[PDB]
Amino acid sequence: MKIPKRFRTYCPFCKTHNEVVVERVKKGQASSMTHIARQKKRQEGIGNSGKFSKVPGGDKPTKRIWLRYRCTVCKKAHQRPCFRAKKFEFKE
Amino acid sequence: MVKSFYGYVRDAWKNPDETYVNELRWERLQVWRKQGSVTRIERPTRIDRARSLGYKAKQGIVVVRVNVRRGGLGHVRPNRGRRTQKMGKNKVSGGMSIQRIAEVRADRRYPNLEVLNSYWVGEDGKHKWFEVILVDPHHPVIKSDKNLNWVCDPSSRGRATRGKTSAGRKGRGMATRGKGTEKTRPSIRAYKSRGK
RNA sequence: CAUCUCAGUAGGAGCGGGAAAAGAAAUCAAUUGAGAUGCCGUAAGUAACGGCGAGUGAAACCGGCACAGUUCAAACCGAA
RNA sequence: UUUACUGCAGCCUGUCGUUGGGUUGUGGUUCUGGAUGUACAGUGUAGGUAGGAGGCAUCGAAGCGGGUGCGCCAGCAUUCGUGGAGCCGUCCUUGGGACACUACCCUUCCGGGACUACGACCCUAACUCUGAGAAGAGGACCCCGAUAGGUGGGCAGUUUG
Ligand SMILES: [Mg+2]
Ligand SMILES: [Mg+2]
Ligand SMILES: [Mg+2]
Ligand SMILES: [Mg+2]
Ligand SMILES: [Mg+2]
Ligand SMILES: [Mg+2]
Ligand SMILES: [Mg+2]
Ligand SMILES: [Zn+2]
Repeated sequence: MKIPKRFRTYCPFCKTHNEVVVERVKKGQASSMTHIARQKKRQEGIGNSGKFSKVPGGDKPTKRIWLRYRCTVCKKAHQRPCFRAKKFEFKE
Repeated sequence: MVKSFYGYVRDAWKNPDETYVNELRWERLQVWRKQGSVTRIERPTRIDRARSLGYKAKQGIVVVRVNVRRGGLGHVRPNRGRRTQKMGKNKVSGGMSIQRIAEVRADRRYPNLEVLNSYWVGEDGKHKWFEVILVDPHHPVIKSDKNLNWVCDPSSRGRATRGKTSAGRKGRGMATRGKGTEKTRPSIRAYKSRGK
């Protein structure tokens, strides 16, 4: 499973066909100031705590490949529905 | 500045750790530890605070040092089956402050007088000390008085065990007005105790 | 079913009168105003909370009943 | 009942309070004696840097010592002297930085004195035990209040379609 580093595809902002650069979308780290974290602080007391003592869930046999297509003119990225592959070479 | 000596005493007790009062604390703590739970003392330890809280030099007015432990409400683990939220009791401090406990013990010791106010006078690693001002309502000097005859009334009995003192009203959530006091006035019981 | 709900309920300890509790803004408002407290009506099953599930859940403005404001500490005199 | 899910007592340990006085090893904090600042040296020591330079000087300025701040035992300071001129640099040692007094405000030097936090040791007056008491034995440790992490079928509520 390869895919070119660059190719020519419609840019939804420029509304024209021109080169794009493909890259990998890396999952960030959850911050501590969102309201879920504040709720987790407010709900920690004595004993059980509901959602925040849930065991972590399982996983699926193969995840999707999450990619971001960034234009080379306006530098504005856009995302597309992603396929599912095990080994993903990124064939420039 | 033309200033009374009550002001100087007030300043001296403003920051105890950085004046001559620290040495006096060192001497006094030993004598206080040797004493009992409740003790009658002739003069208040801090004159300015007592005069501010309504102390006068007359018959029928008594002042007492009470002794109360530190820490929260010492609570027992439930014997039978709780639900894991009511099962824990080690971190559950009380809902009653320590001044209130002190004044209630003083009231329990003196069955004929009535509590007026109290104030903080010292503390160490095991104990805290307060002084409680008590007034006798059946003494003629109090009866003749115009600023104290309100205590000779049939609604002032048990004034400390019904949360009518200043610390009691602090603990009832009625030290202020407005936002936050929706369920604390005119009483805790009136709203099914959802305030406090 | 564990947070939640049942519910500050049932129950317990203390105090206490013909009533008790509260009570004279370090308040509520919004551009500019009102002027102690209590109780009834409404706001309203709204805002808010919540395995955002089941459920829980106000206040202010406004209309009434009844109306009431004051006393110490200190600065000045020093036993009057 | 247990190495089922979630918790709670008990116990082990860090930190804060109770909690004081000294011995020193720690590090800056904080403070002096010199701009200490110096390789293409120097008549000069980049008196940081710098009005890319002009005031000092028998009315005090030099080469040298174990070497005086310090460094390249050179030499700006005048210090203990020593000869009895280093002057600025528009002779810039034509510069890493090129340099002159009212400025060193600042590489630094660092009795590091000073409050602080750590590891160890000593003392008694808090505190603890024993005794009717004198007193004796320990001692800022332990116990205690709070908080953080662990172990925990000792115990509780449930699930096991
Ligand atoms: Mg007792
Ligand atoms: Mg009343
Ligand atoms: Mg009775
Ligand atoms: Mg009142
Ligand atoms: Mg409720
Ligand atoms: Mg079991
Ligand atoms: Mg059940
Ligand atoms: Zn584009």
